[PDB]
Amino acid sequence: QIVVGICSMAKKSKSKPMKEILERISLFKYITVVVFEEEVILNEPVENWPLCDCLISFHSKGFPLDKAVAYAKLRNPFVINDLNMQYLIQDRREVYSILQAEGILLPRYAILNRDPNNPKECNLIEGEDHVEVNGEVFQKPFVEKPVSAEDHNVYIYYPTSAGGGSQRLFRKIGSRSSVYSPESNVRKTGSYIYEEFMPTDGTDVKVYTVGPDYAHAEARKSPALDGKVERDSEGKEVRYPVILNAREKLIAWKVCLAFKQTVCGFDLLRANGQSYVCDVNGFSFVKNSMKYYDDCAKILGNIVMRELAPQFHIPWSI
Ligand SMILES: Nc1ncnc2c1ncn2[C@@H]1O[C@H](COP(=O)(O)OP(=O)(O)OP(=O)(O)O)[C@@H](O)[C@H]1O
Repeated sequence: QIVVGICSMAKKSKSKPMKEILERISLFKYITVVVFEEEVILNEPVENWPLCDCLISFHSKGFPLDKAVAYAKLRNPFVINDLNMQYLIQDRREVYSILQAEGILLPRYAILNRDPNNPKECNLIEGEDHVEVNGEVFQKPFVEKPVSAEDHNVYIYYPTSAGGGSQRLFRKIGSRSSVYSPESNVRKTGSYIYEEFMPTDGTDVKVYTVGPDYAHAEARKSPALDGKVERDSEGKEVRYPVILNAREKLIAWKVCLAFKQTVCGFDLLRANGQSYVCDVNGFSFVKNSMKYYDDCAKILGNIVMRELAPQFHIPWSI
């Protein structure tokens, strides 16, 4: 029996989509699924962690990535999502650098690094309708993102001509994903990425891959200009259908390989006849889609079998 180890925080490992997917992987004749207990992950040394032949491990808040890396180095399992890349995914500056290296379209942007050791350094000049970052001008509207990919406090600054002020985005609190603020001045402390605001039709596209050749997309209302979350007549968040075009299917292929995360998600902005990526989230499942659960589990089980059946002298064709 090939053992597939699942290593993440309990919030993730016990989520409905995870359980749905692991149920289906368990249907593979030669695969056994072992889910690492969060108490073991946090409290036990990696030498006591359960063995596996294939590891699916991913960082989220509170997760000890150093320990996951140490475990994989100790046991040498087949790794589905590369662990070292998961440090980089936490830093938006590292993300944009990789996308640029891969020739992936993204908004024009500039990084503002604020060193607390150097108070006499200034690389941002603010005007009424623009900012100058490292000498480069961004006219309003522009977007201001914390360099930490885990900090969802993204602000959008409106031009005088539209009423000024700003939209402050945040991790969804129930009925809301953003709020308007009369504040027109940018944040005075911290490091930020500034980028051009891309006009879309009011929706954001979310793409979810299972390896480079499978990508499911769906859209939702953008929190950019209105912060009210749309809900079903039943009560679920409203999603819109998306089919990726050939250029976008290629983007998905590139993002998956560049960041070395088999199961991963990223965002697309459809603007000016093109598609821009400027958020890469790593390990992500689609929720509430039985077809996705079916396909995801099949792809993952097939990947495991293809890689490992030879070692275990298990019959497996193509
Ligand atoms: N350059 C841009 N132009 C237009 N809209 C943007 C731009 N950058 C981000 N947005 C809007 O801001 C929202 C939040 O930005 P982004 O997704 O980068 O932040 P995040 O905090 O990483 O969100 P999450 O990880 O939950 O998907 C996007 O979904 C999109 O609606």
